Amino acid sequence: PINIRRATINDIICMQNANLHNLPENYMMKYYMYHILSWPEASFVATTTTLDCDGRTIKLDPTYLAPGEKLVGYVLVKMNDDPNEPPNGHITSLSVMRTYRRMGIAENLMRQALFALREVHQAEYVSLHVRQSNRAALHLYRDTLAFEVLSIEKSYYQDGEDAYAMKKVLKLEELQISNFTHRRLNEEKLEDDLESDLL
Amino acid sequence: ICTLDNVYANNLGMLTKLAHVTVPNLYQDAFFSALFFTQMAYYSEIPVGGLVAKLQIEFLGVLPNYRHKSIGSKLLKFAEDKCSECHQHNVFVYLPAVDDLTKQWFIAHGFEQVGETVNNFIKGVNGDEQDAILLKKHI
Amino acid sequence: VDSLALKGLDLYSVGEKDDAASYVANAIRKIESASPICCHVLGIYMRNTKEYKESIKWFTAALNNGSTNKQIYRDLATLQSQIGDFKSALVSRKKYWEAFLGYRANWTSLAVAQDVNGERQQAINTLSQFEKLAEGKISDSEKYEHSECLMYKNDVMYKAASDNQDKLQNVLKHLNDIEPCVFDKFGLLERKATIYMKLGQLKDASIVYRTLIKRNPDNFKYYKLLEVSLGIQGDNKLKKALYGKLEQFYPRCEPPKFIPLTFLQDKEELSKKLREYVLPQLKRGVPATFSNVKPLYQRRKSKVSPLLEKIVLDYLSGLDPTQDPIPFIWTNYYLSQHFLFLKDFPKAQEYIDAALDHTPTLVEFYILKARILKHLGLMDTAAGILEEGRQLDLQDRFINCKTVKYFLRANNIDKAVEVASLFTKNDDSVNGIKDLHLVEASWFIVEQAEAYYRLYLDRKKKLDDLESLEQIANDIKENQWLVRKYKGLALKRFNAIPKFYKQFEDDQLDFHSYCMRKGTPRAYLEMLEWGKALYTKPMYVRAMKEASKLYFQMHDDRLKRKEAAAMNKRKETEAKSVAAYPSDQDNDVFGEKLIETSTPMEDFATEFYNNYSMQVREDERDYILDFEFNYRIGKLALCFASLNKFAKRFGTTSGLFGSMAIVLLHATRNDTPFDPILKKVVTKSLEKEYSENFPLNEISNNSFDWLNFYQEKFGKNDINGLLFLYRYRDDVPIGSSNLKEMIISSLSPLEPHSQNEILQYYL
Ligand SMILES: CC(=O)SCCNC(=O)CCNC(=O)[C@H](O)C(C)(C)COP(=O)(O)OP(=O)(O)OC[C@H]1O[C@@H](n2cnc3c(N)ncnc32)[C@H](O)[C@@H]1OP(=O)(O)O
Ligand SMILES: O=P(O)(O)O[C@H]1[C@H](OP(=O)(O)O)[C@@H](OP(=O)(O)O)[C@H](OP(=O)(O)O)[C@@H](OP(=O)(O)O)[C@@H]1OP(=O)(O)O
Ligand SMILES: [Cl-]
Ligand SMILES: [Cl-]
Ligand SMILES: [Cl-]
Ligand SMILES: [Cl-]
Ligand SMILES: [Cl-]
Ligand SMILES: [Cl-]
Ligand SMILES: [Cl-]
Ligand SMILES: [Cl-]
Ligand SMILES: [Cl-]
Ligand SMILES: [Cl-]
Ligand SMILES: [Cl-]
Ligand SMILES: [Cl-]
Ligand SMILES: [Cl-]
Ligand SMILES: [Cl-]
Ligand SMILES: [Cl-]
Ligand SMILES: [Cl-]
Ligand SMILES: [Cl-]
Repeated sequence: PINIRRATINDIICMQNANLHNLPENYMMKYYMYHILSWPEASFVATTTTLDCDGRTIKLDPTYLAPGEKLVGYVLVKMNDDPNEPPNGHITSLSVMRTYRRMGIAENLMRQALFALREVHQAEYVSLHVRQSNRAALHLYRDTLAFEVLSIEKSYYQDGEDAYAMKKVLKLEELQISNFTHRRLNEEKLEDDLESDLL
Repeated sequence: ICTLDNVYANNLGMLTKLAHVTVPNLYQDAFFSALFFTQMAYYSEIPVGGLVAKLQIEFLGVLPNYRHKSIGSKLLKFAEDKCSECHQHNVFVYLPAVDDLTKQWFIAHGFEQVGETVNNFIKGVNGDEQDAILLKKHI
Repeated sequence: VDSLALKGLDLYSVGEKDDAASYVANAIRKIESASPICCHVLGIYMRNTKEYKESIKWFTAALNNGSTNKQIYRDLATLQSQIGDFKSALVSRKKYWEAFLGYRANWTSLAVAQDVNGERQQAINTLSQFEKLAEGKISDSEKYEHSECLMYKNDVMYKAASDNQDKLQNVLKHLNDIEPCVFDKFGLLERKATIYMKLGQLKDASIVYRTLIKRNPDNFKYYKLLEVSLGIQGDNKLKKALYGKLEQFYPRCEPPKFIPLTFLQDKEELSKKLREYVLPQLKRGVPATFSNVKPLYQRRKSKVSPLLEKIVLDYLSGLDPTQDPIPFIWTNYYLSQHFLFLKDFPKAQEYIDAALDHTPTLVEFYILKARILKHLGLMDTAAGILEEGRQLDLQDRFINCKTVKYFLRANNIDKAVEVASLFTKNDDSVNGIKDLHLVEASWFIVEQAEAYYRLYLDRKKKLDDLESLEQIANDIKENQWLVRKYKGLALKRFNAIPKFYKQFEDDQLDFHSYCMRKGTPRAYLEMLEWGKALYTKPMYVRAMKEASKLYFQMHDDRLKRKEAAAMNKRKETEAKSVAAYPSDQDNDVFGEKLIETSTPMEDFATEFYNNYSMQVREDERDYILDFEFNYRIGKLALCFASLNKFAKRFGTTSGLFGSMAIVLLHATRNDTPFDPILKKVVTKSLEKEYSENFPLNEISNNSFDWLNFYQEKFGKNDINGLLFLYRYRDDVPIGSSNLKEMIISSLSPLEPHSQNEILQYYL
């Protein structure tokens, strides 16, 4: 299966590799350190798992965070550093593997990031940029993540492509993860209440 | 379901694959290595049909396991509108003489015959002669 | 003398590193006792050239010669923490802390210094003292830093409470007092549930583990941790009801649908959930369906391999490749991987072929077909299948890298380099080799270095087998160079990896001050642990282990002695395509000086091994590499040590153990070139714990056949153990011709890919 947890410094080496195999903007290891040591509760990663039912050691693969653990995706989040406004977050980079589409990994990683951005850092909103050509990205941020498109930012990337400056106001009540655990409504919305026994 | 976008000479190999898959001997490899009217049919991220035109239907193919779901003809309508919007009323296509099944049902759209076999219109991949048939429509 | 010093600094800052160091090296000969503003300048220079140990002395001398700048204490604290001298860094923190009491960062710095010095109590007192001084004066900007320093104070107290329930109660009180000011709710909740478990209040811990799951139901950790809090850790009949009741709160999350597959033992019911987890996926055609269920194929294959085979096969049996094409092609894609994992290659090709000829438009089908071909031994075919897949979309950066990998694995370094150059930032260059080194692309340089080592061994045999009987001579001069050229690049690319990971160790320099001002001491302590493991990461040890083959050989060949230049245009122009670093920084473009070294063992030690050995732990220490290294440097008393430590763990039944002992036991002879003192010690040690394992007395008997002993003691099947002996056939002759043939006859159970490489390279 795929596990989703917070990111640590022991994840950034494999994160760089994931970015070098997927995204066009590449960063030095010093830049990942500046992210995970400035905002150590914001970034999230998606990995594989090998739960015990023998054992094994780690494979000498650039994708192995631990024995039986393979990085498939990540989200690199940060607050705004540049110098005069309310607190606001920023998705620096997001990558999910091609073969791990159609599982909600991108959506699950972003929701944790948006919730952590509001709870930990009290961010009013979070901004990002999307390549206009990437239609699958526009459907993710805008249509499912309730982001809103603002400007067009013609020729924003170094290659010459026009970005999609998007922003989303953050309210802890709406960002609650327990809000998007069901799909087909109507039906009974059964959820945990943290009081009754499970046995 | 069954959407259509452009080629964009980044995924030209997509098109070249669908032309080299369905009826490929004739389909030269220097053909698509020039282009950069192109249009491809998508079936939920799955490229399924292709279309290359000249101004004429130079190629129209669809994957055999996704045919008859109205999909090839959708590419046909894209070619008609293209003609209608280039101030001309002549859409034509050259077909092999042995290709009868991609005729009777394929000529369901007004596409009348110009008159018998042409002989050796084009050489395929091997290099032998290939009898051809010309049918055409009007906008 | 202060003029010769600052010039180098000003000189260094522009870019002329050459005379920058040349100037400074006279300014220190001059004095032998300088001005403080001169010691400050050179301390700033040694820091920039990463000479930390010397920078500290020029910064310590700056103050010793009378300085007023109290920032030298912070500059000394950052530098001293970098070299691990935290005993001396605490002194610097105390001094800078006293100098600027108004800044909270200097309190956190002093505390962190005390925390790592074992002064856990002084750290808590330090943070508490500031807490009490700043009561009711924490502004909104300072609320994050305040939240971190409280969670950090709870971290120290919790590690100092150990398992004392009397104290574990007080750390629990502090955590609930600071909670309103703590914004790391995940970490606070994670901490609280650990105390409740250490406090035995498992009912209270179960409530936190349930709250954590609600905050992230996609986290497998909290689910199984909750089981231990409930005690149902070994009750599949109560675990089935647990996750069934969690399957309703979180019906999209996989932990409730997957964890049952790790303990259910009733075929009928286990097969029900197996059907509920992989069939909806094949319905949606999710390509990772098998990759999500593959862990079961490894931990409990025997009870999950055949029941999934029936479920998926029957599912596909009622599928229409017209009608239901998406689930049809993605169920063949699953079944192809299902049989490939079972090494049923005929069926593995059987189910990928259909999906391909049915839908030859999804690049996933190409990777899997190319993956089966590489298992069959057709590297050049598999690489071709992948270049077809990348032709479908030249923008896919993922298929390019997978394609670049397959071309490097087939030794097609020329196709590989230029497929990769489509996504690199070349600019005023030719290809993307210099760009791949800039972005620290270890995935490429390791795969390319291993390819160069394969190409070196291939052209080496082409040199020997053609030298064995005009142009058939200047053609030898071309291959005589290709072998030296591939060996150098193979070693020059391997040496590019320690350059990356020492940069990762220098990259933590700025964070000794920054993490304090940002108020992230807990994440900073995780960085110190990360820096102490950099030389143990998989990519670093992969380069080290692979590069040892070259260094160890260069020593082993060192044992028995190992119209003129009008072709340099071939070399000078080809040096433009293999360059890795700027010309202003590297002159050994072909690694020519790396392969012609006269101290191969000390080069491997100071470039790979020393930094690894000093950081690796016994748990994950490579003992075979330890043996092979100390054997070539004389330390026999470390060879039996590795063999003993390797023995502690792997049973005396391993064929690798037996080979290591036989090679070492043979070095305890009087005709061997080792120190007779170590020989006597290793002999004693061999008797003390392995007298009941090998006929030690028969090492002097020159007529004892050790191969026959191995055969009867470890079999003729332990491929790795036979290959270890064959490596040391020159030092331990035991019938190389008979050993080679027996290795070849043991290759029958291996797959064709592993057989080919053992025959083509290992022999
Ligand atoms: C030299 C050259 O360039 S020749 C062009 C390539 N040469 C060939 O022979 C093409 C290979 N043949 C094919 O690809 C297919 O058989 C095609 C193109 C005829 C079918 O295309 P499709 O996408 O399946 O058409 P569509 O989506 O509308 O569904 C099929 C319907 O279209 C009709 N149809 C048949 N031929 C054609 C045609 N050329 N064009 C449009 N519609 C057609 C059918 O009657 C069918 O009706 P049905 O749904 O009741 O069964
Ligand atoms: O993790 P998996 O899903 O099981 O597949 C990986 C595979 O990665 P992919 O998912 O992209 O296919 C690797 O790359 P490919 O060879 O498949 O292209 C390959 O790593 P290698 O380079 O060593 O092959 C490796 O091993 P293998 O293909 O022999 O099964 C294999 O499995 P592991 O995770 O067990 O290493
Ligand atoms: Cl930075
Ligand atoms: Cl077992
Ligand atoms: Cl565009
Ligand atoms: Cl995206
Ligand atoms: Cl989405
Ligand atoms: Cl209970
Ligand atoms: Cl009860
Ligand atoms: Cl014909
Ligand atoms: Cl219990
Ligand atoms: Cl194919
Ligand atoms: Cl050699
Ligand atoms: Cl910085
Ligand atoms: Cl080795
Ligand atoms: Cl050797
Ligand atoms: Cl040494
Ligand atoms: Cl240890
Ligand atoms: Cl030796």
